[PDB]
Amino acid sequence: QQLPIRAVGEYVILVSEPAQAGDEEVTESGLIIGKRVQGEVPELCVVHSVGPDVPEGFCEVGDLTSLPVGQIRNVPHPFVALGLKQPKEIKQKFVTCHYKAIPCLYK
Amino acid sequence: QQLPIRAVGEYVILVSEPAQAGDEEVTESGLIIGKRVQGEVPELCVVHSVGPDVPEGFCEVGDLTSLPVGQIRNVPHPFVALGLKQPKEIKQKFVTCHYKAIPCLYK
Amino acid sequence: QQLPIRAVGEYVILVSEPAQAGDEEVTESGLIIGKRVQGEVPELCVVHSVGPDVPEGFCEVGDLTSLPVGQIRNVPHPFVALGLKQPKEIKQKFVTCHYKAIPCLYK
Amino acid sequence: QQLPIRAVGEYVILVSEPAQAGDEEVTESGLIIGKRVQGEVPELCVVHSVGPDVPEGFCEVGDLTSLPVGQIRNVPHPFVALGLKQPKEIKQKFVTCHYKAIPCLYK
Amino acid sequence: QQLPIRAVGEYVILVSEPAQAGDEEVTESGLIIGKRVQGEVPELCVVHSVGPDVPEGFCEVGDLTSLPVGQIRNVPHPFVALGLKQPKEIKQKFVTCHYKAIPCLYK
Amino acid sequence: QQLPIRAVGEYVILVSEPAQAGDEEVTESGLIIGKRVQGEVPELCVVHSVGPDVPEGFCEVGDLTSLPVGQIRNVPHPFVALGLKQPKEIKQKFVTCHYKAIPCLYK
Amino acid sequence: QQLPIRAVGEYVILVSEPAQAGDEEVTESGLIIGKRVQGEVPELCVVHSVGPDVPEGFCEVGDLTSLPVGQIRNVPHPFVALGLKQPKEIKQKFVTCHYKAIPCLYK
Ligand SMILES: [K+]
Ligand SMILES: [K+]
Ligand SMILES: [K+]
Ligand SMILES: [K+]
Ligand SMILES: [K+]
Ligand SMILES: [K+]
Ligand SMILES: [K+]
Ligand SMILES: [K+]
Ligand SMILES: [K+]
Ligand SMILES: [K+]
Ligand SMILES: [K+]
Repeated sequence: QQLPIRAVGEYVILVSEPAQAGDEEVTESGLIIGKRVQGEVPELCVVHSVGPDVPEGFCEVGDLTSLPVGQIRNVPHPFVALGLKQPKEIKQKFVTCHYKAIPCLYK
Repeated sequence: QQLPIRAVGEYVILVSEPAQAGDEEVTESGLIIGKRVQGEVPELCVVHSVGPDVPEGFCEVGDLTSLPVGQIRNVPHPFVALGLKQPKEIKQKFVTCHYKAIPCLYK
Repeated sequence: QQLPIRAVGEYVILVSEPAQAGDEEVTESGLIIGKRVQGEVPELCVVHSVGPDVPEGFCEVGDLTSLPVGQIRNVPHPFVALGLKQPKEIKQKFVTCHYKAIPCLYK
Repeated sequence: QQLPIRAVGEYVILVSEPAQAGDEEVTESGLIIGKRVQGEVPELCVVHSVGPDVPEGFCEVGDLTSLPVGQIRNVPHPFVALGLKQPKEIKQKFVTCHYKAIPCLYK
Repeated sequence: QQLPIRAVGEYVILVSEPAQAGDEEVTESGLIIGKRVQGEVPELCVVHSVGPDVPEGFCEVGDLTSLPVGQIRNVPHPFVALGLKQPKEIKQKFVTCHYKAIPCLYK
Repeated sequence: QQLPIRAVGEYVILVSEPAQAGDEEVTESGLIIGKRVQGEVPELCVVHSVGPDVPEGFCEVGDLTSLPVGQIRNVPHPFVALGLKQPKEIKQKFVTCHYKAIPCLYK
Repeated sequence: QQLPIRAVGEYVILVSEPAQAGDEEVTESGLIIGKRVQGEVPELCVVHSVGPDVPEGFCEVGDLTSLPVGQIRNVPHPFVALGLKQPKEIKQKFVTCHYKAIPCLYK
């Protein structure tokens, strides 16, 4: 899992899971969805890196958790950052958030 | 009573109670309910897990409490998270909130 | 006076008084009252339980005080919470608020 | 002057003075006055009780001061609170505010 | 300069200067001036009293400074406060502000 | 360079530079510029005085820096303040800001 | 890689990378882009200078990172600042941000 990307300070870098609840487009088509609603949607992620300032024993790499879309921020894939590839050809999605935004671990 | 899901930091994971306020829908039908009102509605829940940073002796697993819908956030059922179940066939509702949002225990 | 409900942390649980100044029904009928105004209305209450984190010697059970409606939050009666009574058949009204919202005691 | 009402925490209970800005009613009748303006009007008050958490030597009972209407909150007269008298037949007006809202003393 | 009015806590009481920026009335008449603009106008004042909680050596009585109208608050003249004169016959204007709002001294 | 004006507390007094990037008025005439945009524009300034509470070794008088217009506040020239000159005959523009608003020095 | 510009306090000065997200001009022409969206766009940068108050071992000069456009602020190029060149003939873009806004390093 280790690529050239590390979390600093009190941040934590996670990697989004391939499957998320969105495979239930049960909602009527052509509806306008507000930003609050979109921000509440949970995102299943796996801890990839923990900032050196996150309190010791907070979580561990490999741990699975859930964060609302609105609490996390997308981080450019290290290859795109290191100018090797194009965003489109990257499947893995890295996101970040402050450790205090993490409420649980499916551990 | 426990499942593979634990609270971290200062968070607390509760499990919502079967019966709640919703029963009295004897209100006039077709009225638009604001978000503040909806956020006010209390939710009866039972403590399932207490984050390691919640001050010692704050509460105990099994304790029943009440939180406004607006103070808690829904957490994906560990089963759905661990990819075995579809949220639809899940009855137990897990929610989370910061410990400072808990004002009382029905003990 | 003590029912099976206790305040936790820095919260305080009070019990509203039977009579409130809501006897001044001398307001012109059919007027729309704003939320700020409604939130300003005082509520006479009696301390029923003090959270363990409220500084020692802050107040005592039985003490009468006044809080603006907007500063307190209604708490489900322990009977309703413990699924023994129906809300409608409950007279006592329990409310909660952070101790820092309490400015005085009528003692 | 001292009735059964005491200030707690960092609050201070004052008693409004009989004469206030309410005399200069030279302002054009029929004008709608905003809430900011109304909140700016000073209110002359006398310290009646100082919360035990207000820093020692901050002020003394009997001290006269001035607070903007928007910084203070009306407190029910102890007799109305103690259900001994009615609001209409009460002359003394008690108000409260946090000690940090007090900028001066007319001493 | 010293009348019966003292600053408490971290506040500072100043006395506004006779001539201010306003003299430059060369702008177009009948223009509606916003509140942000008005709040930015500087006010030349002289320190009259320093609260006991303002850090030692912050400033001295007699010191001249400048504060934006929006940062200071008018304080009733002690003669009006002590009920001897109607504000109209008062020329000295006292104002207050927190010490952290003071950026400089003209000395 | 030292005029009779000193910074107090955590403030810093700077003097604006004669030239700023406003020597690029190629912008289409008659356009309405928002406040956010205007507040963004950098201002080149030279440190004239450092408040006694600004941490030691933060910066030095004479140091050149850049601050967004929206982060600084204009300060009346000591000559206008000391009633020695009308504003119009003053070229030097003194400004102030909190030290935490300063991100760099061109030294 | 160092010119005459240094970061002070808790700030960090970075230098933007030549290639950025702007390469995918696939966005339908003539669409108005909101400010939130624009502020979210990541900007790849290289640490050029770390303020003396940024905690030791936070990052190192030369380190590559990613920051949302809305978190960073453009800093005038030292030569424009030192009145040695024109902004138009300057290629290198310097930006600044508080260290707490940095979530990762591509190390
Ligand atoms: K849509
Ligand atoms: K909305
Ligand atoms: K509805
Ligand atoms: K009504
Ligand atoms: K009116
Ligand atoms: K006007
Ligand atoms: K406006
Ligand atoms: K214009
Ligand atoms: K706008
Ligand atoms: K556009
Ligand atoms: K919008």
